[PDB]
Amino acid sequence: ERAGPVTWVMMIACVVVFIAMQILGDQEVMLWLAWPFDPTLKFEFWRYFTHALMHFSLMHILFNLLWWWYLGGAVEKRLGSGKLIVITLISALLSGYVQQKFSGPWFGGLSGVVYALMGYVWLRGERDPQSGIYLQRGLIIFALIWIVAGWFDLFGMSMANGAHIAGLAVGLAMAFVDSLNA
Repeated sequence: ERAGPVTWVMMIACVVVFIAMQILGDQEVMLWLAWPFDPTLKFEFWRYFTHALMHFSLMHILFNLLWWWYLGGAVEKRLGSGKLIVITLISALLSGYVQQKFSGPWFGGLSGVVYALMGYVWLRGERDPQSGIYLQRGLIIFALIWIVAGWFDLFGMSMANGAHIAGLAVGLAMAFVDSLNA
């Protein structure tokens, strides 16, 4: 096993941040890490990304990170640190954007990024079994469970349905596009 530098740094950062929220409280951390919520904040460019790092319960961070380790970890080892970095930044900003759009700047978590990873590992598997990357049958099922729980608000997973589809779309676009090049 052992998980690559992008996979690892991101887990650490989500933990460190979650601790900061436990210590200072949520709003205090949000105040610093959330999508710009006043015009005077629009040029603080980390906030278009760092909403991805804040989680609001033990379950949210636990499941986000399990998925991230398993999928982000697979993507990194098989297909490179750069691929994982690019899926993450695009899916982070686009789901950030749609969330923001429909329901305001108060939100957080890696749930958008995880949906992009699920769609990406799945569609790559189907279109190019040859690259080393597929979502196992069993796991497809547990991905679906995790998705359904989110979609029907069975576990409060910070982001709306509109933002997770944005995440998914990015994973599919990029899988789509990668399976064209091979």
